[PDB]
Amino acid sequence: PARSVVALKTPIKVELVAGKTYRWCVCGRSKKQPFCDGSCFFQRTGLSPLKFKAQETRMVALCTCKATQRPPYCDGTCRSERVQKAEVGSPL
Ligand code: FES
Ligand code: FES
Repeated sequence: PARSVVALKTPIKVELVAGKTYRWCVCGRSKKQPFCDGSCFFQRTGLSPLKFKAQETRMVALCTCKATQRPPYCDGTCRSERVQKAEVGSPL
């Protein structure tokens, strides 16, 4: 598939709703971060979003740099110098 790209360099906090299905953007191209807007498909990247169903209602931080080791969640990899020096829209 295409390489993923860094969409942003800070996570987005979202209130997840128990029982609701979400589609995390894995490719970095969505203009509705942190979730998929179909860009993965329209641009024929070969990538597709990480579908997940929230088990509890709570605030979470979803990854926008797309380099987390625990997708879909922010694990602080964005805090590395590698990500903070990256250019948005480019691969890490
Ligand atoms: S827009 Fe990125 S995974 Fe769909
Ligand atoms: S935004 Fe990607 S690890 Fe924090």
